[PDB]
Amino acid sequence: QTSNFRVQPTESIVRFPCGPKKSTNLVKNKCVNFNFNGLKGTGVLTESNKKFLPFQQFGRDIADTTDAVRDPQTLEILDITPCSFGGVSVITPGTNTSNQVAVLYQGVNCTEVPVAIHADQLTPTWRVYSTGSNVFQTRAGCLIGAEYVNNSYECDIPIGAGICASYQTSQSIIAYTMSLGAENS
Amino acid sequence: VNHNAQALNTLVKQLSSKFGAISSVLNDIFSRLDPPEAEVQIDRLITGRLQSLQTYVTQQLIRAAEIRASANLAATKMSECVLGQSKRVDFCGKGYHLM
Amino acid sequence: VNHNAQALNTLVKQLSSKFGAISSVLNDIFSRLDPPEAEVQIDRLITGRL
Amino acid sequence: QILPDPSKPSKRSPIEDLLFNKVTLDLICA
Amino acid sequence: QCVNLTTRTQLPPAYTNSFTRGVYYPDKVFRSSVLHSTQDLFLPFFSNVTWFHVITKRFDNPVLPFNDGVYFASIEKSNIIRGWIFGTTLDSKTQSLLIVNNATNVVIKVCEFQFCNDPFLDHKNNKSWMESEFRVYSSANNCTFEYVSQPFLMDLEGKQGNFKNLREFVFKNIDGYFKIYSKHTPIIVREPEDLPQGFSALEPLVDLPIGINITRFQTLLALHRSYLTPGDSSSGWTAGAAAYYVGYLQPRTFLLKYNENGTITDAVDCALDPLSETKCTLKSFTVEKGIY
Ligand SMILES: *[C@@H]1O[C@H](CO)[C@@H](O)[C@H](O)[C@H]1NC(C)=O
Ligand SMILES: *[C@@H]1O[C@H](CO)[C@@H](O)[C@H](O)[C@H]1NC(C)=O
Ligand SMILES: *[C@@H]1O[C@H](CO)[C@@H](O)[C@H](O)[C@H]1NC(C)=O
Ligand SMILES: *[C@@H]1O[C@H](CO)[C@@H](O)[C@H](O)[C@H]1NC(C)=O
Repeated sequence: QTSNFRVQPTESIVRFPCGPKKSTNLVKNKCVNFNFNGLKGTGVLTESNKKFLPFQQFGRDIADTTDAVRDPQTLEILDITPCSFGGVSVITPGTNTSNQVAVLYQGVNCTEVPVAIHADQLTPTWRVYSTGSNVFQTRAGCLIGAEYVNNSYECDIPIGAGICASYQTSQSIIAYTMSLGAENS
Repeated sequence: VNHNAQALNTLVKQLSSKFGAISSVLNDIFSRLDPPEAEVQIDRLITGRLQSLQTYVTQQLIRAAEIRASANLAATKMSECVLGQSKRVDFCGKGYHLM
Repeated sequence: VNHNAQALNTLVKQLSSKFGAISSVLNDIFSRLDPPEAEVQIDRLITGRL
Repeated sequence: QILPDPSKPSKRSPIEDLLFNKVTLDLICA
Repeated sequence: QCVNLTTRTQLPPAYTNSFTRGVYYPDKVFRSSVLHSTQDLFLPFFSNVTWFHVITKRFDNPVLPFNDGVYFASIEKSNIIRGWIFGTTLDSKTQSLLIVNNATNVVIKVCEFQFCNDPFLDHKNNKSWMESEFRVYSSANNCTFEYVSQPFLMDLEGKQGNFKNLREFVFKNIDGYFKIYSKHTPIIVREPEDLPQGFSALEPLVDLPIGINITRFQTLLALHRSYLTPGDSSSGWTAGAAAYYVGYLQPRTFLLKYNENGTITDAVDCALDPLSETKCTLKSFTVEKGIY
């Protein structure tokens, strides 16, 4: 494990209810920074259908975290889903044998992988064409750098949810659905 | 399932505790004050959240030992009651064990 | 019986420990000080007993 | 009642179906 | 200037019971299908709630103290209960607050008014029962705050029929800051004794930063007079059947059941009886068999 996957805000919206000195815009479906009347945070401002009891301005989940905010002048109910949070997991065959790796992102669709790792100088510049091919979507995230086959072998390196991976055959990393044993009657 | 969901809900509900500091929001600590005197408040919050994480992990280790004792018993019962016939009294049910 | 009684005597003799605070009797902190600068020793005692 | 039932898409026995329905597993997103 | 009103009838107070009433929203927050524990100032469940009635002539205008917030309610048909005064001295020596909810404007005034000691609500009513005189105060020396909110509209007719309105009002003072919560609802005609069993939540309406010291309050009526009402401004009046209910708020913990729409539909008082206290410490609305 190397917990790295943090997607980043593209822009900021400091929308105010047709008032104090300014209002910016409303944005949907993308990873943004929001400050609705002093509510600084990072999220995805997708719309919703929650009846919101007109004096109320905030919404909370089970764990008292800010969930749905009304539009302050358009008066429409918008969810907060903070775009963040994966884990990078690294599949290697051992460095004495090869130096090529495969990378698992633990909980995402990787229609939306390619944006960012960002801490100090770790950076998008690996990623901008290393998405490419060899992208396989599992139920344990999605896996980059390994090629799916229809054979069924013994488990060598356990990815998860019934998927294992190995290194063989112009050698490469393969990923397969693991086999339980020899068939018998 | 109830113990696992209960421990996770306890761990996420302990993020709103101040532990004696003035706030539970980090930007309100970095606004409204100055950093050499906010430094002791964020050390108070970091030490409180670290003790919350450590006391989560300790009960997870104790419960994992309990589940491991139960799983070793289930592996013994599968080897001895399912894959064979047992002579041990009340190990595979009440009465003389058939299968 | 010995380990249970010994753990309970350890728990009741840990109520005499200052844990870096100015006293171990609570009214001594709540008298003779202003409560904004008495709150810190109360937080030290509540943490250390906890 | 213990052998697998080939009609259902999850090839489980009827007893395993009742054991799966009686254990009930959003707070997950929070 | 006013003439002091006389022929008042003194009665012992008739009491009743508050049948799970007076639960508001403490916060500005939508919550969905959760159970939240709020420690605030409420009317306790099954509390000992006062009753006054107005038809000599059954004059109920007491000077009531305002200790820590007041539940006020009225089951009513033709808008007789219209106003409130608040304060300590009420005689142009200290700042006094005034709310008047008439058919024209919701008027809030904070000033050193020289109130009449039992104020005139004269209402020289012909076939249109219109207010012709307003002698509640007389003067204003040096004072700041006045405010008018959005009114809602009343008939101002002398109805003697059936009650259908149930007005509910909550008055609070937090950090020099006056909160008015409300619920106005239609009520069925029933036996005219008390408020029935039921539950409803109370959305906030009027929030105001006055910052004065409030000790007592007193209700401003709207008396109606007619050709069956002979007499002067202090003795001769017949109002018709009206009633109001005064309950007092206490620092209590409640357990609130928010619905999927954000309206709380059920509450649990936490120090009433041990079954509800078990429901508090389990954070549930049903309790499985056992010992806790
Ligand atoms: C992942 O992508 C697929 C393809 O569009 C979609 O059906 C699914 O809902 C997505 N899941 C999440 C959690 O985004
Ligand atoms: C091998 O797997 C791919 C993707 O899972 C599938 O499209 C293809 O048809 C499979 N080949 C055979 C021979 O089944
Ligand atoms: C309210 O309190 C008084 C105490 O003087 C008591 O007589 C009365 O019965 C109480 N009301 C109810 C409904 O119990
Ligand atoms: C709110 O209540 C109404 C009527 O009961 C109904 O539409 C639904 O149950 C609730 N939610 C929404 C979003 O309308």
